[PDB]
Amino acid sequence: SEPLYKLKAEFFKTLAHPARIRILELLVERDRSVGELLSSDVGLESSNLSQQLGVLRRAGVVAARRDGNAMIYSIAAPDIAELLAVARKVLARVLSDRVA
Amino acid sequence: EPLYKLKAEFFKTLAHPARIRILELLVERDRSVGELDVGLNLSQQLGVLRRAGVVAYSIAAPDIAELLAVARKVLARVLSDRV
Repeated sequence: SEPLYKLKAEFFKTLAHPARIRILELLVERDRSVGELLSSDVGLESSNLSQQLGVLRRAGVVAARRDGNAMIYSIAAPDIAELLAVARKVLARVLSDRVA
Repeated sequence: EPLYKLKAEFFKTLAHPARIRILELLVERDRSVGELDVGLNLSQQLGVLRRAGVVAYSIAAPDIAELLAVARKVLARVLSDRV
């Protein structure tokens, strides 16, 4: 279609990964460092973890900061936490009506 | 985990320029099969949104309206900062 609509589709495609969703859920809960994310239920190696975090960083969904020999990651702006909140709200309704 | 496998399929369904325009046309007003900028194969893409639970043809629930609203708000901030 249009190039603008290609960016809208590529935006949702960036979130269509199980590992990337769990990273966002942990960052919405509280600020996580690379070691805390590496020791989480995401189950990715340090190299795979940096690759997925790099995709979310260039997409403007996560932000990184150095606090002393470490990189603390967090969600960029509160609108990301609002996006995931409404996303799971819609997913909870479609799954409830699909089972019932 | 099958739970997060379903969360990815929710965003993967909406990751299509044709399906996004269908949702944007249905969130403004009820559209018919004849009225449906998409430029479409149309019965195949429209059937996926019906099975996903977002298309009734009209909008399923008002939660989809605020979903596209916060999605455009987030994306507008990203483009205003990534460019």
